[PDB]
Amino acid sequence: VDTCSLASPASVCRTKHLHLRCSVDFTRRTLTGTAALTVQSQEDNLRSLVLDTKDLTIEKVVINGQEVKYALGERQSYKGSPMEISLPIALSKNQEIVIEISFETSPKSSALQWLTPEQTSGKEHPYLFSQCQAIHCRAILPCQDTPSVKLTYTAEVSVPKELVALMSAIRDGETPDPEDPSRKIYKFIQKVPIPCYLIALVVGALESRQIGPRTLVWSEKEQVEKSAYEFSETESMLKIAEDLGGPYVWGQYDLLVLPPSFPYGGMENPCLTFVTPTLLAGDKSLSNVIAHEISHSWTGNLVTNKTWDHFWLNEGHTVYLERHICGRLFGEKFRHFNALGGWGELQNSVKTFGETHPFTKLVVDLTDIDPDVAYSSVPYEKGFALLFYLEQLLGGPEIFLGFLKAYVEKFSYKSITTDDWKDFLYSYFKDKVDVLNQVDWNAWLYSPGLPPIKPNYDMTLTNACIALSQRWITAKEDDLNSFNATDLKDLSSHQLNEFLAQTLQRAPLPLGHIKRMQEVYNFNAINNSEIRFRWLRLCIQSKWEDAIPLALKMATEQGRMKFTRPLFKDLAAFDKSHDQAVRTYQEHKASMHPVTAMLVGKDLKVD
Ligand SMILES: [Yb+3]
Ligand SMILES: [Yb+3]
Ligand SMILES: [Yb+3]
Ligand SMILES: [Yb+3]
Ligand SMILES: [Yb+3]
Ligand SMILES: [Yb+3]
Ligand SMILES: [Zn+2]
Repeated sequence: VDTCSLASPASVCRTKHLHLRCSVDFTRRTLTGTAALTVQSQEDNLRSLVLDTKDLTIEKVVINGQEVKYALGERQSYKGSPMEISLPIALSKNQEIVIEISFETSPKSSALQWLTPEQTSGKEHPYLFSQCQAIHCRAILPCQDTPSVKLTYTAEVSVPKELVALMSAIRDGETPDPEDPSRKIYKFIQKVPIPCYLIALVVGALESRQIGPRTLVWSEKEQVEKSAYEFSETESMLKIAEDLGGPYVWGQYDLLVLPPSFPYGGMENPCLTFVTPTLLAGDKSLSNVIAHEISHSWTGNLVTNKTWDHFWLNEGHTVYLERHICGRLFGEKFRHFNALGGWGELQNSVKTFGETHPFTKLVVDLTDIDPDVAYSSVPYEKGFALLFYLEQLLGGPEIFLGFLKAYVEKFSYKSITTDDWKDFLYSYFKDKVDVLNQVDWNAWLYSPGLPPIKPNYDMTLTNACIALSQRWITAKEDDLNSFNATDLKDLSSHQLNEFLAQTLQRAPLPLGHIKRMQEVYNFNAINNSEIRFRWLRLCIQSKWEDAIPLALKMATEQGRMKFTRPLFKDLAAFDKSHDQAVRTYQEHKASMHPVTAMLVGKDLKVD
């Protein structure tokens, strides 16, 4: 059973299809319409069922032309309120009915952010975007809000005609709204069965540019040109991924480049990947995020975690695939560079939560825990570390990629657990059961902290990063004028980034060191969001007062949680900026993304 869901489980009934008819109301900040759910009974004599909801207003439920009885339980925090629906007649096993629920979302739906015109690039129009992973789809529409159920869907969305609607689906046309001359209806169809967390909607002043045979980039006009360039390697990445995982089954692969308050680096919404505009470095160096989202078209979207306890299946395999894409593009030495950097990130998150903290476990029991609170890089990097370790244990990347593709085929269109994965691992590698049996599975899977064994990493591209970092860390005052802009001359931006990551792990540095570093390297002027992020953290943790406005500015002028949360935490920990940080959070809170606002509030202990 999915302990994050209050709905009837898949053993009871299964949603097979959703038809959403809705209208996006910017004045009231509500989605209004009808969710028609085709539900199939898995049990004899089924007379009722329960759906997840969250701050939804139910207008009426209709099954076969007649309204039926329903009730809503008490709100269980982030889990929302269970909705019990009495069926007009009892269903046999495998029998299907269509349940048509009329509803309105609340303006505070945790799935949605409503932007005023001033919160956009163009400043003339409002903007709406959704984000359902993990369990926010219930805040959009009634559903079995669990990844253990997969459904196709169709949608018709009415919006002000000056705007554009897009969804995680194939575009299926547009018409004027028959009921409203100032609106348009955009139609969508998703023919591949998906978990409902992959449902997504955006509505705004969007423009499109074609950058591949199956890829348009969508954004506000201000960001389109930069985006087309930044993500120009998307189709090449797509093709590599198809080599690694088998055919792309989803048809289109479009990119949506959101406004700055989008909470994630990317979200793998099918047919339409969402991405932060903070990826726009100007040199494509952050496009590994694109590789990542692309990889999810197999690991996650095709093979899906059955519950969020097994989220590492989604993220670990995807990062594994992601780094293989980067490796094929730029070389095995680079794959190792990124992999080693991943381990560095794992070190960090483990130090942040603490080595006994439950959230550093690979498999986590999320019964009474908000997935948003448990979210971290642990499932990504401990997950990857496990797979990278197995690769080396079992004969190398060629052999382990054989397993990956077999795994994807085996479980395509299915929802699985960590046990299903490991069972298949053993079945695939049945000839090496004796090596597999030497693995500390219980430590790897269920113990907190760093994993029991570190993989082997090629150091070639990381050495120059380490050397420069160690020079700065061991440098005394009379060494400072020995640093020179020429230190950076033969370093890629990745290497710059890794140098800053290495140095940050040893923060703080003396104020004098930090001030010299700005003098000779001028990271203040760097556009790269990752680099600027680590630099500003280094500055704030080194107590440089001058950096406070820049840090506050980055934390608030964009909203990627990866950046906004640690910057706010760093600012709150620095006495000179503490009250300023908390004050800035509270002035911006109402205009922040709902999830981000919640996490930062918790991070700063503002209640
Ligand atoms: Yb039953
Ligand atoms: Yb029966
Ligand atoms: Yb304003
Ligand atoms: Yb069509
Ligand atoms: Yb098993
Ligand atoms: Yb010296
Ligand atoms: Zn991912």
